Amino acid sequence: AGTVMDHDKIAKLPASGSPLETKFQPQLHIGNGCHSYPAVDAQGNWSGGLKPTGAPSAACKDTSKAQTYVRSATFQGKTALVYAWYMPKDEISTGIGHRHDWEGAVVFLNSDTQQIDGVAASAHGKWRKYPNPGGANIDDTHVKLQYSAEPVINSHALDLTDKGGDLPTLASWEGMGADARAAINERSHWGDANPPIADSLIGSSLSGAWMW
Ligand code: NA
Ligand SMILES: [Zn+2]
Repeated sequence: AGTVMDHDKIAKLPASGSPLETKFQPQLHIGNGCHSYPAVDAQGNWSGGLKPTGAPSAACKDTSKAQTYVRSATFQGKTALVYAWYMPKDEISTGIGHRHDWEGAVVFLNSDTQQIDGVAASAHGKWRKYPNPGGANIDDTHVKLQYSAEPVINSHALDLTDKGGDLPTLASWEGMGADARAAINERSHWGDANPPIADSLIGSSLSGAWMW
């Protein structure tokens, strides 16, 4: 059965995003803190995360571990692509912060044109809403997001950016398999972090990210 595993030993999920999910994956620029890590493996092991002491990016800056998740939904007339990233800790300063970090972004597409009608990005419990993003905030089909510490909200958060970002290996909800979905769905694996694609949170990510 799946067990906890060291954050730097858990194997990533292979790429399983659909062509549409891959097309619209936001770029993610790490302004500060951790790079993204695998929260789970194909066998349903889950990351033990990191204690939020030491430097905010210590032990979580290995780019070979990068992962993104996506769960698709069709929602009130739009295709909604709910992306998520896991960082092993969410630390503002040594001892201030949390083990685990789950971030999310919802890309809403027009039913017909598959044009981006809007993107929303997680800001610890709230969704920032970007109707009709463009210009310096999009590169072709990839909206550009920055991850950074936001001490006023006691957490890291996502915002739209003009800086180029990474596109880590993209595992879809549907492609990752049952054991990995179970391991993300188990909310008690994640302390104070909340995976916005888990079964218990997908509905509120959708209604929360809605901007029409
Ligand atoms: Na580009
Ligand atoms: Zn905490």
